[PDB]
Amino acid sequence: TTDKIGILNQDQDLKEVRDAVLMVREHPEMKDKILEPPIMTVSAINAQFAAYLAQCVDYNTSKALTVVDSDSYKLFANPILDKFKVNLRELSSADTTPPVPAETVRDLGFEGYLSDFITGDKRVMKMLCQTSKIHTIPVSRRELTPAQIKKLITPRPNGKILFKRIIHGNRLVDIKQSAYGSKQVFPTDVSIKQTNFYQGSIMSNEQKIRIENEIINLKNEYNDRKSTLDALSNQKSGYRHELSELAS
Amino acid sequence: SRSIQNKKVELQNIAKGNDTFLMNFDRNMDRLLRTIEQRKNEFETPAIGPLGSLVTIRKGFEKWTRSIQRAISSSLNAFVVSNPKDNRLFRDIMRSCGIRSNIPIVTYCLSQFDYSKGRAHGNYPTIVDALEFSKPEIECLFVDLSRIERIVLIEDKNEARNFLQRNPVNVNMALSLRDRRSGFQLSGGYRLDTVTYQDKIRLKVNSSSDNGTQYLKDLIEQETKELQNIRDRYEEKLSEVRSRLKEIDGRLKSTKNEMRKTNFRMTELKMNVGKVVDTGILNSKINERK
Repeated sequence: TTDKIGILNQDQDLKEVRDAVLMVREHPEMKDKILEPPIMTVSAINAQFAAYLAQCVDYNTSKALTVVDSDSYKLFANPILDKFKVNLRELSSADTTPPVPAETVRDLGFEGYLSDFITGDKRVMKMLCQTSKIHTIPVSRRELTPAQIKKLITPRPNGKILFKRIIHGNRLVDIKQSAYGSKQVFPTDVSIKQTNFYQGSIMSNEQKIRIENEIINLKNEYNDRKSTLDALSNQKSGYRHELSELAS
Repeated sequence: SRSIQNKKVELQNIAKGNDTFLMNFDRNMDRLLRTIEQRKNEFETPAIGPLGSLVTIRKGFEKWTRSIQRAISSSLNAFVVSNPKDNRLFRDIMRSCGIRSNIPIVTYCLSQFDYSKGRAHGNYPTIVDALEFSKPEIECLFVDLSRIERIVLIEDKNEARNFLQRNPVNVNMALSLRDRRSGFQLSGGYRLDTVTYQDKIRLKVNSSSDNGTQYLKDLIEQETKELQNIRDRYEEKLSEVRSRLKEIDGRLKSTKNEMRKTNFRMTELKMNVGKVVDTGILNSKINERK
């Protein structure tokens, strides 16, 4: 079960989502466009990319079942709507064209955008592109400072609004305008923390269920010893038998 | 049990002393905020507070209030910055004695607009009035991005619902939670979204009394009733399977009696195997007759 299991057991509602996926899988039914949580298919190279992707989309949005085409929205989760508590995500249209396809106007060579290090299901890829806009999110692994954010905070010729959301290291900067203020951008900085969701690693390697495995194999050894005791009891039974035939 | 044990006597165990939200966010700022507030207010414009005290529960009415409390706690800390070098220096200063917390930084200016015209006015009080705030513009500068007064807040199944199914014209949203413990946000035509709150005693919500779980009485009594009926049906099923076990043990006793009777009968068998036979006179007499 390389499939993510233990990570999904950390939440009771997410366990209900697990059960929903379970009796979705058990009954083949008619699966026109199958649905799978993005937390499942998304693989991150490191925990840093996992934190990046867990912050790019919402935590509640992360525990949602994607729908690539709005035409079929309720046609999938008809019966299990009331059986257990679930969540879904709606998609209409987005752009998958990445910025900097060529030499363009810069010669820095400072890494790329959020769309480079993501691999997974087509529906999940489209969902994260629609919800997080990985193309417009640039990530540079070296030499990134809010000073560059403020040198770009001046309206770029691409648009007066600079960006919508930037993530870098342990920081997330959101670009916003004052509708009733001075029409001046007021970027908002939020500290982020490492998240094990969206991670390529198989559950949490640090502690996992390893101690439970150790106690399980200890009980297995004890059961084997009890089986040896039962075998010796059977040998004694056969000895009582041959005693019975001697008496006969 | 775990549904309630996290707050069984902890809400009662406050040592009869005020438990400020400064350390309720986490253990370690209460020893450093008194000394770091001046540092925050020094650089750039004076730093706005973390809004923990500015927005608080009023009159202890949190059943309807928690839905908007979660939304405002999604972005609650608002610190003002204007220089990236000053922002990094502020980050270094904040890492003074250890934070272990995520503090949003908000430099959004005050907004000037009227927010009563948008709502519909009804007998049920507006949810925001349940909260207490110092300056309306402080919350309004977040209201503009996502309006929170417009939405209709009701329970799961009641009247004045399905507005999103009805679609909004001259209105925006009518989302609401469904349950007090965990209320999925109302969405007509869209999948509902759950919201999870946090429970803490930051104000003198025990001013009248400090008795053990007055508000939690209904939840714990309902949980005990559920445990009662669950264990009663489980006792019934274990009793019936144990009665079946008693019946099968009784028929085991019957089979053992039958096999022991067979043992007596084979003992009789070789008793009658070892007996004298007196057919010699019969055979000799038959030969004589022949």
